[PDB]
Amino acid sequence: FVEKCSPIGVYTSGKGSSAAGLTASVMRDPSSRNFIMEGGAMVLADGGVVCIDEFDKMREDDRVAIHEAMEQQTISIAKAGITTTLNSRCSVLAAANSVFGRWDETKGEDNIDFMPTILSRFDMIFIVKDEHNEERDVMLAKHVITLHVSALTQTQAVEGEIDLAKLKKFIAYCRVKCGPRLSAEAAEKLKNRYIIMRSGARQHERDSDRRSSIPITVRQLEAIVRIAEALSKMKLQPFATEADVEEALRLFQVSTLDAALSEDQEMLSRIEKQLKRRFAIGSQVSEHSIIKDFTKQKYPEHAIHKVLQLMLRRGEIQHRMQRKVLYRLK
Amino acid sequence: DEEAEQKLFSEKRVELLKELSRKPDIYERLASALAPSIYEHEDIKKGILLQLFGGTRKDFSHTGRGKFRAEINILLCGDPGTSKSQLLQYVYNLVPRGQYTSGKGSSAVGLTAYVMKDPETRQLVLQTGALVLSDNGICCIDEFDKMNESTRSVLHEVMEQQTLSIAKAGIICQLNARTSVLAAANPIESQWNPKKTTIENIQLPHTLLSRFDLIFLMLDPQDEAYDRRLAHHLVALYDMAVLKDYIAYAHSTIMPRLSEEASQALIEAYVDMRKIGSSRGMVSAYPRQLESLIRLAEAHAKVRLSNKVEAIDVEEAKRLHREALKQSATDPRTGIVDI
Amino acid sequence: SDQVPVGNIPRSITVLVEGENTRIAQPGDHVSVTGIFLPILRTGFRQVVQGLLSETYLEAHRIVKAASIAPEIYGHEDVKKALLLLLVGGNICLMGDPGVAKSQLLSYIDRLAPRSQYTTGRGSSGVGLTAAVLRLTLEGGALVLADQGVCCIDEFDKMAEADRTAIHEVMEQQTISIAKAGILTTLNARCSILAAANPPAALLSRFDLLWLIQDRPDRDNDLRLAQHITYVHQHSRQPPMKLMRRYIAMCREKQPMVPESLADYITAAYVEMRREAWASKDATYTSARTLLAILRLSTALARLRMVDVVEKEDVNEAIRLMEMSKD
Amino acid sequence: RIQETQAELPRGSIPRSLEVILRAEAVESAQAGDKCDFTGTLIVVPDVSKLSTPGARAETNSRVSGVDGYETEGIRGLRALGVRDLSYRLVFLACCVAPTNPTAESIKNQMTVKEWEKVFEMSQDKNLYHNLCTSLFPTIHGNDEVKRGVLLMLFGGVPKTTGEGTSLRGDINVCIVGDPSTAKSQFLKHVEEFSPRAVYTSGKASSAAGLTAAVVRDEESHEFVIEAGALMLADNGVCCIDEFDKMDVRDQVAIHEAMEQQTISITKAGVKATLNARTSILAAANPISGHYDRSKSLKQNINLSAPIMSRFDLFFILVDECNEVTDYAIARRIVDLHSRIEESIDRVYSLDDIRRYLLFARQFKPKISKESEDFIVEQYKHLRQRDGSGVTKSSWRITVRQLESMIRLSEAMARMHCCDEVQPKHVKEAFRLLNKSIIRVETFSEYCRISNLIVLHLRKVEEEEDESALKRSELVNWYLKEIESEIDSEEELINKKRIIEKVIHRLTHYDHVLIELTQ
Amino acid sequence: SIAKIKKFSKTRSKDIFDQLAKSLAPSIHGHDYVKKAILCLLLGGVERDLENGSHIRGDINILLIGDPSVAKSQLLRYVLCTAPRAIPTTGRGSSGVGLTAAVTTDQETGERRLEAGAMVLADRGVVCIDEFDKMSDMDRTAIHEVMEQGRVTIAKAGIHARLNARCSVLAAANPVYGRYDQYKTPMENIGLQDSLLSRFDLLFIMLDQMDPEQDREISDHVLRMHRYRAPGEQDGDAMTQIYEKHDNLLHGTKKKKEKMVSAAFMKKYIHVAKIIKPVLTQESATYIAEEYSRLRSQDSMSSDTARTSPVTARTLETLIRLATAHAKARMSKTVDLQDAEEAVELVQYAYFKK
Amino acid sequence: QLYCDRYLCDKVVPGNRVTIMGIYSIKKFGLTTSRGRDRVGVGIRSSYI
Ligand SMILES: Nc1ncnc2c1ncn2[C@@H]1O[C@H](COP(=O)(O)OP(=O)(O)O)[C@@H](O)[C@H]1O
Ligand SMILES: Nc1ncnc2c1ncn2[C@@H]1O[C@H](COP(=O)(O)OP(=O)(O)O)[C@@H](O)[C@H]1O
Ligand SMILES: Nc1ncnc2c1ncn2[C@@H]1O[C@H](COP(=O)(O)OP(=O)(O)O)[C@@H](O)[C@H]1O
Ligand SMILES: [Mg+2]
Ligand SMILES: [Mg+2]
Ligand SMILES: [Mg+2]
Repeated sequence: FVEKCSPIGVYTSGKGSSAAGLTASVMRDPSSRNFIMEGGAMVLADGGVVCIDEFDKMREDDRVAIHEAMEQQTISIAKAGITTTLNSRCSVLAAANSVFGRWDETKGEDNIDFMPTILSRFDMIFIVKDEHNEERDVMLAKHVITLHVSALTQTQAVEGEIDLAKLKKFIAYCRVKCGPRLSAEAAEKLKNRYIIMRSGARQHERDSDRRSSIPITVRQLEAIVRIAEALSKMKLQPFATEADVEEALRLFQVSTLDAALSEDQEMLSRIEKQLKRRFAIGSQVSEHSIIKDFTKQKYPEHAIHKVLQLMLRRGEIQHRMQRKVLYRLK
Repeated sequence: DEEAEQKLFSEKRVELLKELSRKPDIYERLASALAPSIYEHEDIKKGILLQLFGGTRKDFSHTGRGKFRAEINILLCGDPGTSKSQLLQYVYNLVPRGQYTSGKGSSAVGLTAYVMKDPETRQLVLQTGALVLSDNGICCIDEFDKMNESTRSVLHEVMEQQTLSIAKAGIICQLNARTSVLAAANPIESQWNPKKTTIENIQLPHTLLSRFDLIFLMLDPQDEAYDRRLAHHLVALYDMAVLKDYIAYAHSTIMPRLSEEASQALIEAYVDMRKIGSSRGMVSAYPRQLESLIRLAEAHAKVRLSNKVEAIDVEEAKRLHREALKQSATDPRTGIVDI
Repeated sequence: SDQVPVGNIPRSITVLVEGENTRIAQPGDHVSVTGIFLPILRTGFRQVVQGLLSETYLEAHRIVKAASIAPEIYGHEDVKKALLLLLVGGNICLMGDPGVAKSQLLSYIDRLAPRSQYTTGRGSSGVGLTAAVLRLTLEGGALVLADQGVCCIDEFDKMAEADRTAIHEVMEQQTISIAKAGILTTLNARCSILAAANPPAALLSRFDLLWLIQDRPDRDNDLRLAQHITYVHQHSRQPPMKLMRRYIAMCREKQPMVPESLADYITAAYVEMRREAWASKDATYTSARTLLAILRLSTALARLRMVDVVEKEDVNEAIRLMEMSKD
Repeated sequence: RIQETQAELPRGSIPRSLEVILRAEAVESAQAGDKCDFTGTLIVVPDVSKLSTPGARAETNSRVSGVDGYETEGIRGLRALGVRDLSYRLVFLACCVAPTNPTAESIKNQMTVKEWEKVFEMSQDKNLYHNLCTSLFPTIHGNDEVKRGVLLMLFGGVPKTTGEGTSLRGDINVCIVGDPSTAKSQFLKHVEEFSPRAVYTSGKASSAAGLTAAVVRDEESHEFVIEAGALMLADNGVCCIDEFDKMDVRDQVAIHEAMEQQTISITKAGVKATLNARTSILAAANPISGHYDRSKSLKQNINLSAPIMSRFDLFFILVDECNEVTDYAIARRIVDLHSRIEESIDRVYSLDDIRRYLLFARQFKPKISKESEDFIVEQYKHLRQRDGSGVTKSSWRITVRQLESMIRLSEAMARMHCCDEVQPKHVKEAFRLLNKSIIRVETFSEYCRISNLIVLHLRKVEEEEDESALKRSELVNWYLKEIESEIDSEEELINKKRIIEKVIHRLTHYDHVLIELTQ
Repeated sequence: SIAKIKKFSKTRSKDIFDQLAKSLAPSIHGHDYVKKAILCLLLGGVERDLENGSHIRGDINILLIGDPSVAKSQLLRYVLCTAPRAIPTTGRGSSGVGLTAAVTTDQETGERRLEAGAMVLADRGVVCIDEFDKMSDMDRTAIHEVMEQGRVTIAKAGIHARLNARCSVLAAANPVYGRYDQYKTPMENIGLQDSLLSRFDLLFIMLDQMDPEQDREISDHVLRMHRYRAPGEQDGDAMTQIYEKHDNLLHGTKKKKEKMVSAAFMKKYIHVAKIIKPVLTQESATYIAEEYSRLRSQDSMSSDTARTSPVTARTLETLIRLATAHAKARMSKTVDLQDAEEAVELVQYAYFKK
Repeated sequence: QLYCDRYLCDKVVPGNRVTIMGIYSIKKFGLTTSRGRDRVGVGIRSSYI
C-alpha cells in the first residue's frame, strides 16, 4: 500500500529483485571505452520510499553499502580510472522475521539478529505478536468475510476515505509546497524528555547488567525532531507547536521504548526461574498444584499459562495420558 | 635410430664387452661408472641403471588386454637437503629425449597436447606437450607434492595405459606417451618426523603411490663414517664410451625370458610381500607390485647379457624392493622407521 | 619515475638502432641516447582530420649505459658483512619484527648491484615473474632480467604459493621450467636471491643463511638509534658506490683454490660441528649443504684477499658468521 | 575428412589429417566415425593464402615492354603480364571406399552359408552364457558378476513408446566402484577393444564441446555442418567413462540430460537442431576415501548427484580380500601372461564371430508373456518385502525403478538367448543378479529387535489405556513371561535377564529412547 | 575546481593552531584531539631526500575506532569537502586492483598500458576509507606499499614501472563487538595485527558516555543547528573578513568574547603553511630522543593501563613529523620545543587508555 | 524498426509501453547488390515505420 500510495515508490526484498540489484554497480565497455553504471533499486528512487522485505538475507557488499546509503544518502564507487558519488535520497521501510521463526517473550533480547549499528539508523521500531484474544478472533474473521463480500459491489468501506488519486496528489502537494521547523519552547521540552529517557536507559542497563541491543542515541533524538517536523508539515504550518512534539514523543515511546524494554516480562522471567528449580527432572507435577502454589504467591494465572505454553513449545514440558499432570523432559 | 641398423662393425668392442659381461662384479662396476661425482648411494644408482635398461616390450594385442607398461617409474622421497635434485639433473643431461618439470610451473593442458593456430599459416590444429615429446624417453618431475589434482588426473592414465585420449571440439585422437617417470617428493613438514608414520609423512593417495616401481625413503642416519667420507669427497672435488656402447648393445640385442623357477620365485615373493604389507602404518601391497618385480628381474637379466632370467635376478629384485622401502628397519606394527 | 608530473603516468618513446650500435642495450637498463627526431608518413585507416599526419620515432647514433654498506642504517654489522660476501659471490633470507628497516637494505642492494631487480609483493606476482608470449616473442620477468645479478624480494611470506615454488626452483636448480598452453621453455636464471619476511622448515632447509632480527628494547641501543635517526633527519648525512662497484668487479676476476691439506682440518671442524648439533637435541638442521655454504664463503673471502690458495682466516670467519646467524 | 590411425604413428607425432572427395555414387558411403580403406588418386589443388612470402609464379613469354604513360609499374605491370602465384595443396580423390574389417533379413542374407552355420551353432548352446564370459575376459580372474552385467548391457533391451507421447528407455547403464587395483579399468578397455563403435574417455580429459556436438560453417555453400561428439559417435553403442567422479558437475548435468531425454539440442550460430543419442553408459568410479567403507550405505560412499545415481540400472562393488588363497590364484595367472605371451588363452569364439552374433541378436524385439506378468509382480513384491525392518539395512532402497530395471534385464536376457518371448528363466536370472548386486551394511540385530519389541509393548500400553501404566520391573517380568516357552533352563534365563536389564539401562540412559520417572 | 595572513600569524603564534583546532567544524561537538590530528594531516610533515637516493616518508595516517553515532563519517565528509585532492573509498566499494593500479593489453596496438587506481590519482592528497574494518586482508597488504614508502611497483611481462603514490589516509572502523567493551583490553576490540597498527601514525578511540550534562549539551547543540535557517530565505519555504560574523544560534550569547575563522581564509592559510618549509633545531632533537627512550622504558612502568599500539622505530619519525606539522601551523623558520611538547601530549593521549 | 525526426526525438525511453502512428515504408539507398555468403533472397528491401 505504501508503494502504491507514494508518488515514487520501489518495493524490493533482500538480495534485490528478479533482474535488478539493490545497489548500483559500474563497469567499463571494452569495445568502446565508456563507463556504464547500472541502476539499482536504491538509485532508481530519489525522494521516494523503498519497502524492503526479508531484511536478514542481504549479502555482504550490499549490507556494507546500505550503511552509507541510509546514513549519508550517497554511495561512493571507485574503479580503475574512475571515482563517482551517486545520490540516493530514499526513505526506508523494512520488514523482518523473528530469529527463531516466532517471538519468544521470555527470552527478551537475542530475538533480533541485527547488530546495534544497523538498528541505530532506524527511527521507530515496531514489534507485533500473535496475541491470544478469544473474542478478537471472531471480530477479525467477521471483518475479513465482510471485506470479501463487499469487494464485489461497493468500494466505500469508510465514509470519509480520501480517494487514492486525491491522497497521492495531496501528499505530493504538501511535500513540494512548504517545509517547517521546530519552536524553542517545544525544543526545551524535547531536550528534557530526551535526557530523562537516556538516564532511564542507562539505569536499566546498569541494573539488568546486560548491554541493550536497541540503544538510544543522538540519532533517535533527531528522529523525534524529524517526526515532529513531518507532523507540522502535514498541516502546511511554518512552525510546529507543543502538541505535535507531544504526539511525536508518544509515538516514539510506544514504538522504540516498548521495543527496547522488552513488569509483565520480568514477572514471567521470575515464574520461569521458580519453575526451573521447582520442577524435578524425571518427575511429574500436577498443573493444579502449580496453579495453587503460584496463586498463593498471588501471581496471575495467565502468566503461568503462557509460561507453560512456551515450555511446551520448547519441549521441556510434556502431557501425560491425562492432561491433568505434566512431566519434565529436556 | 642407430640401434635399428647393423652398425656394430666394431667386433673388437663386441668381444671386449661380451668378455666384460662374464666378470662377476661388472654390475657393481656399472653402478660405479654411472656417476663418478655422486656419493655412496649405490642402491639409487643401481635402480637408475635398471631403469635405463628397461623391461621387455612384449606384445599383448592378441590377448585384448591392451598395452602393458614395460618401463620403470621411480620415486625419491626425502628432505630438500639431499642430492635427489642432482640425480635428476644428471639423468636429464645423460639420456636423449629427456624432459624436466618442476611443481606448479606446469599445467594440465601444458602436458599432453593443446589447440593452436599457426602464426605463419592458417591452422595447426594440435601441438604436443611435455609428456608426448618425452615418448620413448625420460620425464623428471620435481616438487611432485605441489602439483594439483587436475594434473595428477592426467598422470593417472599416462602412468599405466601408455596412451592419451583427447576429445575436444573437432579433435578426437589417441596419442602414444610411452615415457618413464622419475619423481621427487618432500615430507609434508619438510622433515621426516619419526612420530608420524610413512604414509602420514608422504601424504599421497595410494592409487598414485602403487604405480611407482621403486620408492626411496632418503633418511639421515648421522653416522660419523658417512660424515667423514662425504666431507673428504666433497672437498677433494676441488670409459664413458665403453659404457655407452655396452648399454646400447644390451638394450638393442637381447630379449629376456624366464623359466618356471623364476615364476615360482615371483609368486612366493608376491605372497610374502602381501603378508608383510598387510599391517597398517606401512605402504600396503597390490598386484601391480608383482609386475614391478617382473620388470626389475627382466632388467637385471638384461644387465648380465642373458636371454634367460635366473633365480639370482629375482632374488636381487626382491632385495632391491625390500631395501628401497626400508621395511627391514621399519617397525611392522607401528609404521615408524628405526635405526 | 622522478620526472613524471603529479598524478600522471610515464610516457614512452621508440628508438631505432643501426649496425654497430646494435647489441648494446638490454631490457631493464638505464640508457642515454643521442638521436635524431624524425617522422614517418602514415598511410592507413581513414581519420577525422584531413591533411598529412605522421608518427614520430628516434634514430640513435650513440647509446651509453671492510667497505660501508648502507651507512645510513645503524647496526647490523655482521649482516652487512654477509651482504658484502653475497655481492662478491663464491641466497640470504632475513626475518624480522616490524619497524626494523629490512626493506631499506634490499633497496640499497638493488641500487648497488649492476644487474638487480626489486619486487614488493603481489604487484609483480605471476606473469611479472617467469615469462610470457607477446606479439611472437617471449618476454621475461624479474627473475629473467636479473640473470647473473642479484634479486631482491620483500614480504616473502605474503607471496602466493606458485611464486614461492618458482623461487625455490631458482634457488636450488638455477633454471625455470614452464609448460603451459602456448609456452614450453626452460629459462636460465643464474641469480642469487635476497629475501625479507616477518615471523618454518622450508627456509632453514632451502636457504643458505638466515638472519633473525629481534627488537629487544634495550635502553642504550634504542637511545643510540634515536640519536642516529635525529642526526640523519637533521643534517641529512650519516655521522662521521663507484669505488665499491670497481672493487667488486676487480675482485670477481680471480678464482682461489682449496689445497689438499686444509681439507683434513675442514673435515674435522665439520664433524665436530655435527657432533655438537647431535648433542644439542634442540638443534634443527645440519647437512652437507652447510659445509658447501662454508666452503663457498671461505672461497669468497679468499677472493676478497686476492689469494690463490684458501687460507685459515677465511674458514674461521665463515664459521663465525654461520654461528652468529644460527644463534 | 580422414585421419591417420594410431598404429601408424611414429615417435612423438600427432596423427596426419587428409581431405577426401567423393563424386556421384561413392558419395553415399563413408559416414563419420568409421575406420575405412580408400582407393583412388592423389591430386594437387591450388591454394590462396599459403605464401606470406613471394614464391614461384607464372608469366608470359611475350617480350612486351611498356610505353610512356603506361609504364609497367607494380600493379599494372603485374596485371599486363598475367602473373599468377603458384600455390598448391594435396587432395585425395576416392573412387573406392571399403570397410577395413567387415532389418534382420538383410543381415541374414549378407552372411554366407558357413557364417550362418557358425551363428546357428552358437545359437543353441547354453554355454553361450558361460563361454562368452570367458571369451571376452580371459585374463581377469573372478568377478563373473561384472562380466555377466557387461554382456547384458551389451545386448540391451527393447525400446517402446506409449500412446500419450511419452517414451520408455530400452538401454542399460552400468557403474563399477571398487578398491584400487581390482581390475576396474580392464573391463572398460576390453569393452572398448571388442565393440566396433565405442568411445573411452577420462573424467577431466573430455570437454563439454568434446561431448554433445559442435556447429561449424560449410566451406562452399551457405549451409552448416555438425561435428559429432563422443556420445554421437557412440550412438546405439557403448560409451566408457573412467574416473567418473572427476567430471565437472555441469558436464554431469549434460550427461544426465543425454541419459534421460536421449536427445541433444543445439541452438548456436543460427542453427537449431535436435540429434539422437541412444547410448549405453559404462562408468567407473572410486570411493571418496579411496577404499569402500563397509559400515556406510552406497549414497555415503560416492560423490554423485541423486538423479544420475537413480538413472543407473546396476551398481557393482568390488572389495579386495587381504590374505585369502586367491592371492595365489591371481599370481598363477599373471605370470602365466608374462611367461606365455599368447599361448595362455583358451577362447571359445573369435571376436568377429561374437560381433556377428551380437549384430544378429540386437534385431529381435521379444514380447512379455502372460505368466511373466504375474511372476514379475510377485518377484517385485518379494523384493520390496526384503526392505522390511526384520533384517539389517541395505545399500539400496527399492522403488519402481528397480521394477523397470528388472523388465529391462529380462528383455536383455531374451535378446541374448534369441528367444521370441520373455520367459520365467530370464526373470529369475535378472532377479538373482539384482539381488546379488545389493550389499548389506555391516557394523546388533538382536539389540534392535529387543528395543523394537519393548517400544511396541510400551506404546501399546500407552495407547490402549487411559489408566495407569507399568514400570521397568513390570516390563522385565512381562518379557520373561513371554519368553518362558523359549528358555529351558535357569542358567539361560538368568543370563537373558541380565542381558535385557543391561539393554534396557542402555536404552533409557544412553540412547534416550525410553524415559524413566521416579515413584 | 598577504598582509592579513602575515599579521594574523605573527600576532597569534600559538593561538593560530589553537583557533584552527577550535574552529575546525562547528557542526561537530567536542573531540579536540581528533580535530588536532586532522589539522596535522592538513598541514602534514616534510618530505626529505639524501645523497644515496634514500627516501623518508613525510605523510601522517590516522585510524578512528568508536561506538555508533559519534560522527566519524561526518568528520570524513568534512575532510573530503575541505581538502584540495580528496577521494572517498569505502571498505568493499573498491578492491585491491582499483586502489593502486592495473595493466591492460591494448587491443588496438597489442601494447601494454597502465591504468591508475585511487591511490595513484591522489598524489599528495587525501584518501578517506569508511568502514575500514570490512576491507579484506590482501587489500591492506597492497596498501602497505603506499603507506611505507609511498610508491607502487607494477610488473607484467613486457612492461614494468614504479609509480608515485605519496598520500595520506583517513580510516574509520567499527569495533568487533558492535560496541566498545570497556573491561577488555583494546587489542581484543581492535582485532588488527601489530604490523598494520605500526603502519598507522595515530590511533584514536571514541566513546558515547551517557552523562546527563553532556547529553544536555549535545541536545542543545543539535537542536540549535536544527532550528537555524539560512539568512535571506523566507521562513516556511521549501527547498572576506578573517573572523566569521557572530551568530545568535550558531555560536551563542556566551561565545561573544571569541570568534571563529572564516573557511576561505582558513584554506588560504592552510595552503601557505603547506608551502612553508621549517627546519628542526638542536634543542628539541635530544629532548625528543630522551622522551622516546623514556617511553620505551616506561613500557615496563605502565602497569595500570594497557597499550593501544606498539612502540617501534616509526614512533620517533612520528614525533618529528608531528613537531614539524605544528611548526607549519605557526609560520616560522625553525621547530621549537612547544611543538615537540604538543606532539608528545598527542602521542601520550593516543597510545594509552584506561 | 522506427524512424524519429525533429521533435519526436527523446520523447520515449527504452522500457516504455507506447502507441505509435506512422507510415509503413522501405529503405531506399539505390539498387545495391546482395552481400554475404547467402544470396537466396531476391528483390527484398528492408522495411521500417
Ligand atoms: N636501524 C635503523 N636505522 C635507521 N632507521 C631505521 C632503522 N630501523 C628502522 N628504521 C626506520 O624505520 C622504518 C622501517 O620501515 P620498513 O623498513 O618499511 O619496515 P619493514 O621493512 O619491516 O616493513 C624505515 O623508514 C627506517 O627509516
Ligand atoms: N583380478 C585380477 N586379475 C588379473 N589381473 C589383475 C587383477 N586385479 C588387478 N590386476 C592387475 O593389476 C592392474 C590393476 O590396475 P588398474 O585396473 O588400472 O587399477 P584401477 O583400474 O583401479 O586404477 C592391472 O594391470 C591388472 O593387470
Ligand atoms: N559530537 C557530535 N556533534 C554533533 N552531532 C553529532 C555528534 N555525534 C553524533 N552526532 C549526530 O549523530 C549522527 C551520527 O551519524 P554518523 O556520523 O553516521 O555516525 P557513525 O559515523 O558513527 O556511524 C550524525 O547525524 C550527527 O548529526
Ligand atoms: Mg618492509
Ligand atoms: Mg583405473
Ligand atoms: Mg559511519
